[PDB]
Amino acid sequence: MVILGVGYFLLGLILLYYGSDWFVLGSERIARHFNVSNFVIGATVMAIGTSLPEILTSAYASYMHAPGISIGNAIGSCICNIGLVLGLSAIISPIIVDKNLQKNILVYLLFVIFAAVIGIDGFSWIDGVVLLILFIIYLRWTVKNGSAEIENNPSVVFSLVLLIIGLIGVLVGAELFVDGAKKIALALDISDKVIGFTLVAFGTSLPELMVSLAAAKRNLGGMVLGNVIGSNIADIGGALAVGSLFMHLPAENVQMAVLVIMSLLLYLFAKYSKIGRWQGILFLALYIIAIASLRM
Ligand SMILES: CCCCCCCCCCCCCCC
Ligand SMILES: [Cl-]
Ligand SMILES: [Cl-]
Ligand code: NA
Ligand code: NA
Ligand code: NA
Ligand SMILES: [Sr+2]
Repeated sequence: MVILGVGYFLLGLILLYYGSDWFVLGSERIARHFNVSNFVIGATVMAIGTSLPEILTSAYASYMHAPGISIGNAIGSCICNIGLVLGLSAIISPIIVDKNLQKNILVYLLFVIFAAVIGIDGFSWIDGVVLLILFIIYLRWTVKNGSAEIENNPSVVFSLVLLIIGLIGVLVGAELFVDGAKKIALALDISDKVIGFTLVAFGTSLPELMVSLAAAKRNLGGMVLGNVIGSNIADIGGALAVGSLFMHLPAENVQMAVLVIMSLLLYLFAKYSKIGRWQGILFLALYIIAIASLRM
């Protein structure tokens, strides 16, 4: 079963690599079909589609009476998306944010701060209902300001096929990757549960990572930023929220503070500067410091 672990691992990588490119390409075409910006398609369809692991993991964990894992998943993924995911992408393809998208990032920051404040004492099921609703409002507000009201085609059909098959590719690939790695570690008897549930946020962050990198290579910085901003909101208003429904989630004040600081930096760079190499390097530096000092 060490061989079936290597098999899953490698093929999971292959599915993640090509699958992410198809998802990116299919999303880019869809955005042009619905006359919406790449940021919008990244903030909605791509963000939610790639946060399906987080939502399912947080829901399942809290249902299995592990609310620590549930919120850990969620917040940990947000920190990962800014520090690691956006950090790598910014360096690859620097982003100059237009004033319109700056408003969106400011709203994001407000949402994050609000989540941190109401979460000081933990997250009740009521907290989850509120966040989930703001999640919904955010999506509709984002789509409205990023769409243009104007107008069964083989260009449209091929676009949806690319996106859906691509999405299946990154979700399955990320699962095979995690499966394969864990069954390699079990056959080698180097299995570690504490390390395992430390990487829970990363395994679920695999789709965001590969998808953003794919978009970064094609200079789709708006799509990248949309995917990051939307995934975080999807992780909080979706994964965290659903987790709180099954069970009260314990306070993660240190992690929330880290996320707030990163989110604040993200807004400030977007408004007064750019999200380029040195902003990207800083994000990675902070992320590395984070995974070196935060409790496992
Ligand atoms: C396409 C040209 C890319 C040049 C990339 C330079 C990247 C420097 C990354 C430094 C990361 C530091 C992380 C903390 C040690
Ligand atoms: Cl727990
Ligand atoms: Cl773009
Ligand atoms: Na996501
Ligand atoms: Na994810
Ligand atoms: Na994640
Ligand atoms: Sr609370």
